[PDB]
Amino acid sequence: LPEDPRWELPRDRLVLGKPLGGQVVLAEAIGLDKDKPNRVTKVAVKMLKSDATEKDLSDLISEMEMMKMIGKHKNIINLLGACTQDGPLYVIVEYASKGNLREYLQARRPPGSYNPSHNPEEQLSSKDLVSCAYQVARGMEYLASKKCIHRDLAARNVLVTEDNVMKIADFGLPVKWMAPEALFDRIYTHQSDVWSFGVLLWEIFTLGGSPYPGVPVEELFKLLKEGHRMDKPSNCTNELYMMMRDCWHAVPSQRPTFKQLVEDLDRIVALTSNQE
Ligand SMILES: COc1cc(OC)c(Cl)c(N2Cc3cnc(NC(C)C)nc3N([C@H]3CCN(C(=O)/C=C/CN(C)C)C3)C2=O)c1Cl
Repeated sequence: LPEDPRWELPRDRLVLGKPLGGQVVLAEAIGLDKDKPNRVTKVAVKMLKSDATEKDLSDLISEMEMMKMIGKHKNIINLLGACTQDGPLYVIVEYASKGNLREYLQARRPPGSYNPSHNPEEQLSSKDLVSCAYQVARGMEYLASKKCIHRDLAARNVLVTEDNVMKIADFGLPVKWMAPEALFDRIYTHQSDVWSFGVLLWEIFTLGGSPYPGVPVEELFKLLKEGHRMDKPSNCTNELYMMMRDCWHAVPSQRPTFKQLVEDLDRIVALTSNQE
C-alpha cells in the first residue's frame, strides 16, 4: 500500500465516531482543506470488517483508486482522502446525514403505503420529487460521461446530504432493478443503467415503494420477456410515466441517454408547480 500525497491525510487528523452500517463510520476530519487547517468536516470513512480476506482488501483499494480517476461532481459521493500509512486502510468520503434515498422518501410519506419511520419528516412537494430525479440523472450523466457503468443503480444507492443534495453511491465496482439483457446475459451498459433509472423514478414517485410488489424472482424473468412493465404510480404524471417506459424499452439502443434525461428532467422541473 504505497502513499499517494494527493489524497493522504494523517491518521490523527480523524476522530472516528459512530457506525453507519467492509463497514463505514461517521467521523470528523481536521484540516481536510490545506487552506482551512483548523476546521472539522463531518465525513464517512470506510474500513475493513475485523475478519476480511485478501479480496476484500483489493476491492477496497480498487474502489478508492477508481474513485480517484472518476473525479468530482456534486451529485455523486466524492472521495475526500485516505489513510494508507500508519495502519488499517481508511477511505474517506462525503457524508450524507439524511440517509439513502429510499429511507428518505419513506420517512416523508403522509402519516396515514405506510410511513415506517418513528422520526417522520415533512412531505415532499411535486417540484421536490422531480428535482430529486433530475439530480440523480445529473449524477448518472456525469458518471456516464466518464465511461463508468454503475450496474446497481437503485434508490438504496442514492444518498441525501444535510442540504438535500442527491448523490449517487457505490458507483465504483436487486434483480428488480436489472435490465433484461443484464439479467439474462450479464451485458451491462449505460443503457442498462438507464433501465435501472426507470425503476428508480418509480421508486421516487411511489415515495420508496417496492418494485414489482408480490412478484417472485422466478416469475419476473418471464414477465419481462413477455413485455410486462410496472403500472404508473398513483401520483405520477403521464409525462413522467412515459419517461419510465422509455427507460424500460426492450431494445436498449432505444432507451434515452442520461444526457437526454437530464434535458427532459430539466424542462419538467421548471414546469412543475411549486404549489403541489
Ligand atoms: C461512493 O460510494 C461510496 C464509497 C464509500 O467508501 C469508499 C462509502 Cl463509505 C460510501 N458511503 C458513504 C456514506 C456517506 N453517508 C452515509 N450516510 C448514512 C447515514 C446513509 N452513508 C454512507 N455509506 C453507507 C453507510 C450505510 N448506508 C446506508 O444507506 C444505511 C441505511 C440503514 N439505515 C437504517 C440507517 C450508506 C457509504 O457506504 C459510498 Cl456511498
